Amino acid sequence: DNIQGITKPAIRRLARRGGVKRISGLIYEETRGVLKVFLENVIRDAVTYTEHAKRKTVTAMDVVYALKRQGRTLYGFGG
Amino acid sequence: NIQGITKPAIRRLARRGGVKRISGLIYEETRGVLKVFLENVIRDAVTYTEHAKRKTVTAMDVVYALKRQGRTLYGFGG
Amino acid sequence: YAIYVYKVLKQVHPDTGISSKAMSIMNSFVNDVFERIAGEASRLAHYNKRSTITSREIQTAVRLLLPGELAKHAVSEGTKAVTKYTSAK
Amino acid sequence: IYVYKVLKQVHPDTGISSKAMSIMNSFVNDVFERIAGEASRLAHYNKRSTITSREIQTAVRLLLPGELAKHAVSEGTKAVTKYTSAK
Amino acid sequence: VALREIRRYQKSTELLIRKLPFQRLVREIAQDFKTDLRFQSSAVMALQEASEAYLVGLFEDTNLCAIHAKRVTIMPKDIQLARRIRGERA
Amino acid sequence: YRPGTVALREIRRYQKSTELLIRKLPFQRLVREIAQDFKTDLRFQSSAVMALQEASEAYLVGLFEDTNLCAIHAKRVTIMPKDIQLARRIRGERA
Amino acid sequence: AKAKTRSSRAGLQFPVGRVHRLLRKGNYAERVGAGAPVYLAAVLEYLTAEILELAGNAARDNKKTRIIPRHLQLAVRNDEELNKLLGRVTIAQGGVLPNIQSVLLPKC
Amino acid sequence: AKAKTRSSRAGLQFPVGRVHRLLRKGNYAERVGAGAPVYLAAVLEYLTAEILELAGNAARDNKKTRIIPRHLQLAVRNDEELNKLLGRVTIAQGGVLPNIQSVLLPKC
DNA sequence: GCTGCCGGCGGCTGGAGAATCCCGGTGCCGAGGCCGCTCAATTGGTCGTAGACAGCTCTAGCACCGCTTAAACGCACGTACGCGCTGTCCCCCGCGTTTAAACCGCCAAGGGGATTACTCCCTAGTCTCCAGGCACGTCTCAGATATATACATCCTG
DNA sequence: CAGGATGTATATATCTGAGACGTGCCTGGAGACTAGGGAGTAATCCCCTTGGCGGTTTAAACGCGGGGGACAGCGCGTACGTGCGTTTTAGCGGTGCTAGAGCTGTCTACGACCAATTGAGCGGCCTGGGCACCGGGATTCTCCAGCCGCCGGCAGC
Repeated sequence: DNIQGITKPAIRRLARRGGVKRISGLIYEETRGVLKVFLENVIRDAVTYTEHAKRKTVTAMDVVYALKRQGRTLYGFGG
Repeated sequence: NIQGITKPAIRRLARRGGVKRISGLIYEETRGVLKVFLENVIRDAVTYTEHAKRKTVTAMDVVYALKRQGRTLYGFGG
Repeated sequence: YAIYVYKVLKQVHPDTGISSKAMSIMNSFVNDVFERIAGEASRLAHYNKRSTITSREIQTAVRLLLPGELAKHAVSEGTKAVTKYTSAK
Repeated sequence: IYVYKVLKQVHPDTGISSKAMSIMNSFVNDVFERIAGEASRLAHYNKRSTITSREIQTAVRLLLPGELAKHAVSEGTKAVTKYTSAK
Repeated sequence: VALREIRRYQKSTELLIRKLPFQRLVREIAQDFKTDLRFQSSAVMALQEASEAYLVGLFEDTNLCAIHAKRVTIMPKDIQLARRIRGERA
Repeated sequence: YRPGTVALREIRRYQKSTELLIRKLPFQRLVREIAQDFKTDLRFQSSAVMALQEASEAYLVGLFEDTNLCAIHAKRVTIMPKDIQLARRIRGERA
Repeated sequence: AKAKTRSSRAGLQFPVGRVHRLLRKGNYAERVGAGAPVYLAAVLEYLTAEILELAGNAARDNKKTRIIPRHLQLAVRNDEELNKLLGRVTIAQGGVLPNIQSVLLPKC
Repeated sequence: AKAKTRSSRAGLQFPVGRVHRLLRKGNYAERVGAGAPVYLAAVLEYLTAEILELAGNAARDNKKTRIIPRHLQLAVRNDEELNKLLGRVTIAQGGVLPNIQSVLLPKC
């Protein structure tokens, strides 16, 4: 019971950054769902990279590597 | 040669897409998109052919160009 | 890869053939998949600062690209094949 | 050092931060890979065995969109001729 | 009859644009990059069918957007919106 | 203030800033909880945590302007779930 | 002594030697192991067998004795996971899956 | 004697030798020519100079001496030709371009 | 009250253009035997990546409480949604017809591709010394606060 | 339809201090200085397949004209998301604290590399016959518009 830790004003602030004028109440869970699908998609590759490296710590290199593998490469983390 | 894309051609293409009704302004927008996609492939196609010093656009070069764009083609070699 | 695929049909569908266009299409398919797997395996072999591609790199590659059921069937047949390879020299 | 000299050669009175330079380093590394792999694939495409200026030129024309590409080709040409003029 | 045609073309596979006009358009657009160019035949049909697949995908996306817009007709604004979302025009 | 005026003020206020929107500890807890399902007894680096954080922010921001385009096309000012799944479907992740 | 192919010892119908040659002059790595070509041949064999069975099912469904790239399109697009694996790949002479939106249908 | 670096003779501020070593050890091709690393260093210098100059002008326009990733994003996203190159790339602490659809503003 | 009366109402009937099947003849062309060559399996040896053991050690999760700031709950309300009536004018849908693609055949030749003698360019081998990474070490001018004024709203008359 | 009071923003004065910018040290890798031998380079010739030409003929696009229904506009019910006040509840953090996982150096060993022989897998090239193609005609398959018995108001009393 932790996914609900993404509070409503946080989603409201994020959407206002997106630039919405009015916000419904049914999107707060669908945004969470897309969030978890994003994260498990990233961390499955992140964990399997470490497993191939046969270590027990996940560094920024593995996560940025997997993010670039999906075609969402991110700068600023020693790529 | 742009007008060679006749109105029944886009009509049957849209029917294959799954549309029910068609207005009167999709026609030239579609032709422009068609032309843009064509040039986007002819550019790297002629680039590939010029790189190899040849004068004939082989199917291999165009399937390579489609793969570079991100849309692979099956049937013409590989 | 024509003859191997024809033996594949004859070991799956003894009474079904294949057209030439399908032959070329699936030949391009196998070439594309081979290139993808080999590229990922070479990338990993350089990525972990090694110089020899082994079965472990290929295993990680297949576990990495093919999603879901194909992953474990592929790894299972890979292990069984390499085991029968090494057991019978 | 090289990015710092590049900054000094254009903006001698403008500094940079720490993370904003790691961004530049990652960008340069990414573009290096994106061009080197492309040039290698062109070299292997014609069953070749050497990588020369022609394959990299074609990769540059392929990657850089338009005006940046034509700017790059001229500077690369003059840069390679000053090398060939005096080894 | 429109739904009849919808049933009709959705089962077939052959191309839906005349070969010679498409070849003429390809040569007309390719003469600008280089003059005195020769085109291999199979490349022409490859490009044609790739363009057909791209265009039919665009049509299906636009139709989906239009039916989302509680309308039965498709208009250019729907196509521009679909292109914007797919990340091609901008 | 008239309704929506505070919304405009917040829109202009927050699009200029660049800092994160989700508290670090809940996101770290979520990442750790998700990581248990693949392999327990792991160890995480904070760098990876903020990398995941900013990637999530970027994707959600992406999805929100796509939802905004869907909403404006829908002759509406509000945002509805049909728009969010429409944006997800057109891009093709959920295809 | 009498020679025999590597595939016969490996119980495979894919060319171990050809895959090894492709890896060797493939520029991928300086050196390669011995089980890597066998693993690659095995996974290629499994994928080809599954795809050819999926095509054959449809071919016998349409009362035909040979596979047509149209049947390949049906087999690929009718399996959601295989569609995910082959989403961006376009098939020559493949057409499109039949589909009609509900509202477009009449009232009854 | 009298050792001279290749960068000086090439009129560049880039380690051409380092790029040559990277090409040699990167498993891109069996053999590597001579002018390819020089061309690569030259194009890299051009693109990084343009990027850094745009970032510096953005920082000066924001009345600030140093350079931060926010100015980097403002400079990158404001050039469409640059935007297409960096369309699929996100930058740490970059923010977004401030924009509002014309509809949601009041009547006057 | 109760007669007609009237328009719909759906329920049914049957004629209407459309889609499907199999017979029957006719081809076009995947599947199979043959030759030999070309590359792949076998021996035999080397020497160098890669695995182990053995250390060092930097570092990430625990806990702990003081503060506080944002999150949750409630609450008028007015604005934005959703639905219904409506007035068209703008696509659909046959018809004559006017037209252009497709087959069909015969050529010339500029371009693609396989061979060949060779040459000269990057790799292979060492020595050397100088550019670049690391450990500091600062003094900055880079930030950060807290202050003071203009401004664009929503009310009033 | 023009002014006033307002919560907002804007500017600006010290603090104020972690870390870009030198400043050295030290080290390992890139340039300087030797062939070689094999990858590419013209030069050649030999196919070949492609742009081009010119009769039929034949299915397809097009402008016209009639028609009917999808859509944008306007009005009204209405209900829920928003601006705002009051808790209160969790995050920041700052302090140590602990052993675990990460890193690197050494010694050894065995497996991929490569060279020389020898044999068969298969790519090619005909070749006979086998499964799709097409035609017509009979067989169904839906789609539509009118006839009709029934029903619920509708002027009268």
